[PDB]
Amino acid sequence: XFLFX
Amino acid sequence: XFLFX
Amino acid sequence: GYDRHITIFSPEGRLYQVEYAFKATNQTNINSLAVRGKDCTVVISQKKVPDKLLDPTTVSYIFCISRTIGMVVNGPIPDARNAALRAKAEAAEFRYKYGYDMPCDVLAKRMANLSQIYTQRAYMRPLGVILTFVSVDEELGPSIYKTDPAGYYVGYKATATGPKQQEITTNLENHFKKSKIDHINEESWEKVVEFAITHMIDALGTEFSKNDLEVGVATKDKFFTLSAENIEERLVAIAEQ
Amino acid sequence: SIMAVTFKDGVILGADSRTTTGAYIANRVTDKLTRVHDKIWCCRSGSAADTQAIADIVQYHLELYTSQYGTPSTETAASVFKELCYENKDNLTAGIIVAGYDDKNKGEVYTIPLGGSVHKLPYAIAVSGSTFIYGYCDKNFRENMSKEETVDFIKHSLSQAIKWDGSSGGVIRMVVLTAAGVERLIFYPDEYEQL
Amino acid sequence: NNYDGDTVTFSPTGRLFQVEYALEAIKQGSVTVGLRSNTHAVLVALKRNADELSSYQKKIIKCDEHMGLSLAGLAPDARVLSNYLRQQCNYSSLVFNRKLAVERAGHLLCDKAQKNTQSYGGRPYGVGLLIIGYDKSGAHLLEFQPSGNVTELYGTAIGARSQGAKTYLERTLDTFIKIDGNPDELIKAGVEAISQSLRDESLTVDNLSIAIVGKDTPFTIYDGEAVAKYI
Amino acid sequence: TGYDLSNSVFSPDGRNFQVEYAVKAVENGTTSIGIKCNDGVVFAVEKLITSKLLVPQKNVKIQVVDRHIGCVYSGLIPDGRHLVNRGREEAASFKKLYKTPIPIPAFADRLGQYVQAHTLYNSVRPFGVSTIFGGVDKNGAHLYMLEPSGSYWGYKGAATGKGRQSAKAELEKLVDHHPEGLSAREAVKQAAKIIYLAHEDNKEKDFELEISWCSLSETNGLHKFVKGDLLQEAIDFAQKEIN
Amino acid sequence: TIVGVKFNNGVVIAADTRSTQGPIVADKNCAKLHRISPKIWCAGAGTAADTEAVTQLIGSNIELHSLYTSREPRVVSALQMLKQHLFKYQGHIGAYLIVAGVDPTGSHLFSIHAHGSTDVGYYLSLGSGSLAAMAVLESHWKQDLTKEEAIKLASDAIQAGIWNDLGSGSNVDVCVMEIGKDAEYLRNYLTPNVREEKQKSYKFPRGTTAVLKESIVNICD
Amino acid sequence: GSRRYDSRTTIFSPEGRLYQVEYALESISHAGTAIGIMASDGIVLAAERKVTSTLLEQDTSTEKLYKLNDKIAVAVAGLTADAEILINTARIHAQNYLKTYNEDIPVEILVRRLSDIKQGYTQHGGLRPFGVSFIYAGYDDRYGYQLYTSNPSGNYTGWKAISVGANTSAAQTLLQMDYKDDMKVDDAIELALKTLSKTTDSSALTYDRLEFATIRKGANDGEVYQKIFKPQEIKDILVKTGIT
Amino acid sequence: MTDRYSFSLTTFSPSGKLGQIDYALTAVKQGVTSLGIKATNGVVIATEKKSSSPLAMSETLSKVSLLTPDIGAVYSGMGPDYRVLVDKSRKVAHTSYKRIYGEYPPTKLLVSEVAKIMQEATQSGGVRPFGVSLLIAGHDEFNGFSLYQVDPSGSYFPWKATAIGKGSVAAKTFLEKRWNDELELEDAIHIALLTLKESVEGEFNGDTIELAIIGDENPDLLGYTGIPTDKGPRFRKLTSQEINDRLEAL
Amino acid sequence: MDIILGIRVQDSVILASSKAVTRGISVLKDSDDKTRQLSPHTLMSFAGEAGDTVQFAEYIQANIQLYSIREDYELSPQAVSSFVRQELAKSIRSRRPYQVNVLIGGYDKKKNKPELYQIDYLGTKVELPYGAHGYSGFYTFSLLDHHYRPDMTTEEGLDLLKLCVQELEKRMPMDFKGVIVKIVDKDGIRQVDDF
Amino acid sequence: SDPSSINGGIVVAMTGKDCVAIACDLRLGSQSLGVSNKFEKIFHYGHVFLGITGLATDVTTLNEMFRYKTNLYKLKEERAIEPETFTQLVSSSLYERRFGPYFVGPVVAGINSKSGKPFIAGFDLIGCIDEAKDFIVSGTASDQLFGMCESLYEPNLEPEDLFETISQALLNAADRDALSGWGAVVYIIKKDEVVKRYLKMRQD
Ligand SMILES: [Cl-]
Ligand SMILES: [Cl-]
Ligand SMILES: [Cl-]
Ligand SMILES: [Mg+2]
Ligand SMILES: [Mg+2]
Repeated sequence: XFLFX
Repeated sequence: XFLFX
Repeated sequence: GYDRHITIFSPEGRLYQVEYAFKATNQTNINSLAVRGKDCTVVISQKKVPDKLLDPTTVSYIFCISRTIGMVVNGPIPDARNAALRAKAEAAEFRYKYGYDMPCDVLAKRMANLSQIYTQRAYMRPLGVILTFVSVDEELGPSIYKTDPAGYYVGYKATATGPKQQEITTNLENHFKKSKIDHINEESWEKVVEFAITHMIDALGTEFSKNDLEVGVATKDKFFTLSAENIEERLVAIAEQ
Repeated sequence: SIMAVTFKDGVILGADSRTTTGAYIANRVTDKLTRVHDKIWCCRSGSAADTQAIADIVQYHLELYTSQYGTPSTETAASVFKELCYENKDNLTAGIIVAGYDDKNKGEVYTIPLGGSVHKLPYAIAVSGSTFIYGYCDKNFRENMSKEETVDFIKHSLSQAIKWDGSSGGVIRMVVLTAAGVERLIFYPDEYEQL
Repeated sequence: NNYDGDTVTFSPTGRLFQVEYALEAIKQGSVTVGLRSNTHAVLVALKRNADELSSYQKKIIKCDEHMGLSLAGLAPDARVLSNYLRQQCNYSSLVFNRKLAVERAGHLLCDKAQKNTQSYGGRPYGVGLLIIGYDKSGAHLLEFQPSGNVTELYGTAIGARSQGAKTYLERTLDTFIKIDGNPDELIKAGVEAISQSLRDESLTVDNLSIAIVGKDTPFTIYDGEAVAKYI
Repeated sequence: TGYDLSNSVFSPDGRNFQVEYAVKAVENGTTSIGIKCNDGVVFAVEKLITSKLLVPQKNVKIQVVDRHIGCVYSGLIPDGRHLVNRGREEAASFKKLYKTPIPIPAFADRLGQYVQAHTLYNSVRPFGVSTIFGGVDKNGAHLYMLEPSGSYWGYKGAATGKGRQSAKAELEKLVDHHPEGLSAREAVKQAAKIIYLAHEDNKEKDFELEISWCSLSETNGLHKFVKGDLLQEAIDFAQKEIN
Repeated sequence: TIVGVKFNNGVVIAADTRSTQGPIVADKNCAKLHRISPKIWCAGAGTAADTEAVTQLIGSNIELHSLYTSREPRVVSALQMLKQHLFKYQGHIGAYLIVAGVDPTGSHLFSIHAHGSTDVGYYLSLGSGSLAAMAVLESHWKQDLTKEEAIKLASDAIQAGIWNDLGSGSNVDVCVMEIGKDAEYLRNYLTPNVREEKQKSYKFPRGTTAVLKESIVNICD
Repeated sequence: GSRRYDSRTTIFSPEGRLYQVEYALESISHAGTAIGIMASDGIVLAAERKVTSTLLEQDTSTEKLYKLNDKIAVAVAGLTADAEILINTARIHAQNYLKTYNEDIPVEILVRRLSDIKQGYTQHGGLRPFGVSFIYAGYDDRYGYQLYTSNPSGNYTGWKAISVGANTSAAQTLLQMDYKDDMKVDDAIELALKTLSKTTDSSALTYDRLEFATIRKGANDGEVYQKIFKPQEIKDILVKTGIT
Repeated sequence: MTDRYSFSLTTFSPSGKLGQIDYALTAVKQGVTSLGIKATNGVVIATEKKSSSPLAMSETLSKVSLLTPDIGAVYSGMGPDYRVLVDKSRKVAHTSYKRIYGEYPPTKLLVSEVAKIMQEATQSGGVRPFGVSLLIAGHDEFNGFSLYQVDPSGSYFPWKATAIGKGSVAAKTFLEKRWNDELELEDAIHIALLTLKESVEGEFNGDTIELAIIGDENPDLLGYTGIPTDKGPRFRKLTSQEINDRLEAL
Repeated sequence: MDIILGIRVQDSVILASSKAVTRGISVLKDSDDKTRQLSPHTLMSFAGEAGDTVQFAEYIQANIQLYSIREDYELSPQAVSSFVRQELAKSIRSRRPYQVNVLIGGYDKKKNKPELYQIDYLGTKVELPYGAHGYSGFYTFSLLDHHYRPDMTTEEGLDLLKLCVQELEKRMPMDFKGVIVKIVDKDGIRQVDDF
Repeated sequence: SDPSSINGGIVVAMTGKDCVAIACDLRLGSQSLGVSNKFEKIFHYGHVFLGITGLATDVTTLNEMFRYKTNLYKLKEERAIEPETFTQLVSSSLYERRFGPYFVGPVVAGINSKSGKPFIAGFDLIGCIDEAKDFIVSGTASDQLFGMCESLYEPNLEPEDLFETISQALLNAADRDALSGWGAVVYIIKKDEVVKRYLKMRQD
């Protein structure tokens, strides 16, 4: 896998 | 993780 | 003619059950009046206690919906209390969900939308009540919004409801033609109540004792009803002028 | 570290300002004293999320109660808190102290600990993540104490907790509930540390 | 007339005609008598046959060891209400280790009958019941009507020509109330009572139905050769 | 027309004829009264002795709600029982959430909203009872009377049933002759008298008197039935007044 | 790295522009600043899909609420709706948001955690770079900041995250919400990480790749 | 209760007819005429718009002719609103079949299911039936070019040429007179227009009062094209056949 | 208790008429006149503000409603029925389109969804049809400007220009004479004000007339800057002052 | 339920399926037919979890037989395979998934072409000249990659399958008690009586 | 037991001057076993191209799903869906299955028929959008593709040049991944023509 700042 | 005195 | 028994269209495009719900409005034979000040909104209603056995403190058609919103009802007390409990529930739920006090006009719209459903759904009858919502809104200032069994609602500079509504309406109309403004140019709410009572006396042609009237006042961040003694003090001021 | 103390004129609520994630202080100026009614307030310990969700619901119930039945008792507020804490004990980690002022009943303090039980006490102190202390200087507390004495008593008690503990810290916030109204007090570290 | 279509409609004089029509089913039903002393409570029932080849419709239903009723009107409705009473008697035993009070039995029947007189689609019950029992406050006799009205009585009768037996019990009140620790004599008074509601037909061995409950007597029903003694 | 055949239908007048028809059932019922006193309320009811065969004292019509509220009604007795059952659920759910026993005004609206709900749909029948109820709460003594429409008000004295006009007249005299207030023990005796006077409108069958009361001083704020010596003292007082 | 800074006549929120799959930078220039409403903006950290979805859903419901009430939406409404939604899912929706905006009440700055806790602050930081950002905010924040001072402080706090946090990088996005003015969204406000010229061009001689088959694709009706 | 106000929409007459179905068909008989004609090399759909106004936007309008998929269209006669409910259902059923089998839905299967929905409203639910008759024009690899009609009863039948709505009696006699089995699409176009031109309640048949569509194999090699005619394309075909 | 009305209150009469739809249209006929005109570079929708009382504040009651930034709606008939339809229309624009495609629906498709809600009130159990006709004016990138009428039946038709309610027959005749395919937006507003003066009897000014346009994008009404693709709403409600300015040169 | 093979030749599809049914350390049966006829020109072989295999096969058989009666038409092998895949693709996110792997061999009478489809328990569909499920593929795929020619006849295809079965008997640890071989061509489905 | 790396395979998309390119390998495996060398991972709905890597059953299921949704879109809207709008639909549809997700890495490629602007986008399995000027990568050799693309890619390449760049990016990435290869397809997409080329690569 997921996109994750 | 979660916030928690 | 079963088109007169439920909320379906008659051949001439009318809803008779809605029209008859309006006639139920005047069953109590009580007249209400609402006006706006600079800082306040005042609502006055006739108080009639015919039975001697009644506890007069419990005989009221003015309800405290929220802490800022007040609501006077013209119609039978069962339907009045039905509308009151629902409005109280709706105002509380709004504050919980959206994190700010429900505005007077938004509650009015919500109750009007509920009233509209009763005119379109057959199993539910319309409530035989006209709801007059008053507050000092934090955005719009002094506010009067009135709902009816048709699901109609609108804002008012001032308004009147009941059997002798037309007489009170024209009395207020004539004042606003003269004053040339949308409100009662008065600092204190005490003098706005004195105006409301004075113009009801002139319109109906009847005098009032402390027990013949019921008064609700909306200020910034609270709506409250006056006691018999609060009204009596107010009636003395009118008489001494 | 949170506590509520009943005194002559009403009741004082006090707490620290520190919110922790692991050893990181997420908020060093947290307001742990929460209004559920004009003169009914609560101290929140345990999960920040859980205590906020509960306090928001209790405030809704008391607002609705006030509309229908007029001003509610502190006991009523405590009952609503317990109901939410007891029925949802499996999914909740909230320790709450309820403090309120009635003109009839004066200052009342109720504690809802992790169990979801309710206890009415003259005063309550919870430290180290919702650990209520019995005793806690019972000789140090007397009934019908003065407002200044109560403020001094809570200020000292919380100061000692902050000193020994790392969970507690920042400023000391207090709320005074009396017939007069609501007063908010704040004490900065430089004042309370030299105690 | 216009106001008897359903149970959800009042008449202009404030009557519920569907309930009044249900009450009429009871008057058509065969006579049954109830009476009690301080020690015992008795049910006497005149059973009705379709013809000489048929059996005689059973009128008396056991609800617990300490309680049962006799019926007059729609038998299937008596089965529904008696089954409900059995469950409430049973609930009381299992949950509270407590024999259900005859008064509470009455209150529960009343509230069940009432719901069927206020809701559209449903109908009122078409049966009257005489409930007898012995609980912690001694002997009891109840009269149930499907209007929901339940009444505690020393004696009564329901069904066709019930007025005859009801008049007798009203006269005999002072005599039969004091028949304490004597079952047979209290039944005899019940059989002499139901005899005042007979026309042409008399009490035979397979016609008469008796039930009794008391201090040291579980609710037992007597039929056939067992009621020959009382003819 | 046909506006009276279905519940929740407005007539051209703006009336619900089915509710007005339910009132006729109430007017047909036995007399029941309520008297508000210094520190509580008194309830009394007329029980018609249809037959010698009725067991005296063992057909109780007055019902308790929670421990502090009394309820009496005239009309369809089963409809009254249905309403009290609902009242007990409402009082239980209030006490469960808010701890405090339900205030009388709070309780009054709970019955009010429920009865009013039975005038909103044609699938239901209005209640065929007027209910006189009340008790003692934190704010003192409260007496209410609730009608098939859902309409209710606070009362100093209340009456409903066949002998209501007689009872109302006798209640109006008490209010006038006792402006500073009536005591609990007095109200019990007066209640007995008014039922005996109201029995003149129902004098074919003889009757049995039944009284209950809630008083902060006499019953400690709880609902109790008037029995034994105090009941016989009230009957004797009423017997002396008719003669 | 996302920050909120309150100033005299409004609130300013800033964010970095790095999106990651494990240790890989998936997007060198992604937008973490969301418009909930014209004058209510959101900075999102945590699960990228969750922050976008939760911001769009509340934004949609706020727009409908605004039409119904005929009023400009309030930040507390967005805050209340977000926290109740996030609480319901018990932290399974991994959205950590900084909510700032101007409404008729005034200017507001809030933070929301995935479990549904909210705080109020004059300056807030969230994400992996929160500690680097907060160090700058704690060092340089003062009461009665001007707009120019608030933008500089916010961008400096993001820079701290970009340089010192491996999770944060690329450019700085700022949104300025001032009372009585249109919210101004400064996309790529700073671009301090520009790829240097490549030493060589990897453009291939045409025909370098071996082809088995060719065909024309029909995309028309 | 509510029993008093129930029309009982799903009961038999003493003669064994369905009241609401019969009255729905009476409704449809007042609707603009729709004609389908099936040729050896395509299908024509022609429909008459209900008394057009001069200020009605003709070019961006859809009243009579709707696309179900790339191979199936319908001509509507009755309540447009009712038709659109059923059309969206049919469009979904077609895509459900394509998703399941990776094959375009055979015409009859789509027709049967849409017809079975109408049937349901006549046997249970206590609701009014759909006041709609459809002409289905479609192509599949099994039966080739197919014309069907369905009506509120849920009954459907196959046709070489058919009309629904107003003046079907007159229209069916004219089609039965001039139709033959070895007919071409261009011939079927001329027949459809000539039939409407004679049955129409209007003074003269013009482009602005018509919707027109053809399903041909006019595209290159074994593929079907659906042509929903533009206003200018109707104007041209109306001059070419010599009606204006 | 419970909704026992699970059967249709709208049925076919022996003549094939749907009574309740016919009667709904009669209610629309009694309604106050509203109209719509489509120009080359915009669309105008207008109606009279029939004030129930002079004490009432006619500003609070909005007969012309924004549905999306590029779509507006006006009505003739029962106001309350319109108000709940606007609420349902705004919601369905989000739930069944914007939350799926991330853009507002085109005019024809939102109209289609409103039509569907009104068709359901025609067939569903225990409900009467909506007693309103809607005029929905809108713009979208691929269809440009468009004007649609929606009737109680659920039927909708696209119009170059039309009118509904009290004086619709006369109003439609007036529009037929004045309308051409070369009309600029200002010309269509002028014609709209001329057309509406015929049907209005009492006072005719910016306080008794409600008028909105679908025209050019309004950056000033967007509420934010920084996204070049977001250029602002095409729907604009004309002010009391803006209407009075165009009544002088009439 | 171990060995299921499939070879698509010029004019037919050949399915080979192991005859052994084993539970524990006992071979319960040595004559088991791990195939169902879906339609006159479509055959499905299956292998996986006990019970699930036959239950799934018979369920598919019933649904295709129902379609055949309703439409008086034989669904194409492509259509049957697409239906079967969708049923398995539903199964994998069910409470209890079908653990069944299938080969679908069919002759398409419209195209006059044999077709072999390989679908695993996840609903992973692929069209192949030959295929297998389980550990059989590990030996047979490389063998078929060598000796398979696309224009082979049924007799050539059977000899190629014998080579596959002989390799499996030599190198596979378990005894699968030989294979039942079925040919699907334009004339329908027939079983090779001796193998 | 990691859904995304059972079947294996890769997709890469790139923008050029008035053109986009999308490419994929043809391998479908069951872990170590190669099953099919004809498993195309690129589908098109009108002029919008969708590549999908990950669990093959979900690749097939999502293709069937987006065909369904775009077919209904075209019937109602009366026009083919655009890349920008289709991207939002993929995002919506994936996040609908947030707590039971499709194990896929979809890639959108196409030219807006109105503006003529080249468009590419990528998604995670729960539908977060990665919009990029340069290139998008997906699959078991995503790390390898990121390396190739970041070094080989330059802006505003002509169709004939862009073909060479994306081809070399895919081929050299697939050769360093065990679960990718077994053939490759490259789509070169211009405003009103689309060429599809099969690449010769090592079959191991
Ligand atoms: Cl109130
Ligand atoms: Cl609403
Ligand atoms: Cl907190
Ligand atoms: Mg109705
Ligand atoms: Mg490789």
